[PDB]
Amino acid sequence: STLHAKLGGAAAVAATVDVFYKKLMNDPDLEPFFRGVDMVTLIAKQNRFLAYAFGATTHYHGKDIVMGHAHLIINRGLNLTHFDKVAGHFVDSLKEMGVGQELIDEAAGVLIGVRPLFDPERYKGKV
Ligand code: HEM
Repeated sequence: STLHAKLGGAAAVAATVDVFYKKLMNDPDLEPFFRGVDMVTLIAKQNRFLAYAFGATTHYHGKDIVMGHAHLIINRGLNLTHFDKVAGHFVDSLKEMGVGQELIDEAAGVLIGVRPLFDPERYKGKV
């Protein structure tokens, strides 16, 4: 079924995005990566992140994740600890919204699958 049906309805989708967004902005270890990023881009990012975790995207693959984040890994020290914190905030958001365990596991499997793309050892020319 649709993404919004899985997650409790359209209202719940936007609520989940807000929970997840606020967790990132309120985490002192992650907020600096969002400095200077306009809010429309950020809200769109969170929506696509959520859609991707549940296989609701169609034109977004690992290579797109790398091309979208490579500058942070190379020029801003983005690393696996940051990835694991973002991923933890995401599943915490799902739990806080009353999302069940089967959907949590599915999202976790996706996130674990793309974690290796945030390994800085895979990139050259870093700070
Ligand atoms: C599963 C891992 C991730 C996925 C699927 C994902 C998804 C996305 C998407 C879809 C965008 C496009 C935003 C847009 O143009 O509207 C984006 C950009 C961005 N992501 Fe992620 N993200 C992930 C991990 C992370 C992590 C760990 C961070 C650390 C803070 C992060 C920070 C950012 C930033 C700062 C941008 C904007 C870059 C810019 O526009 O200059 N992302 N991400």
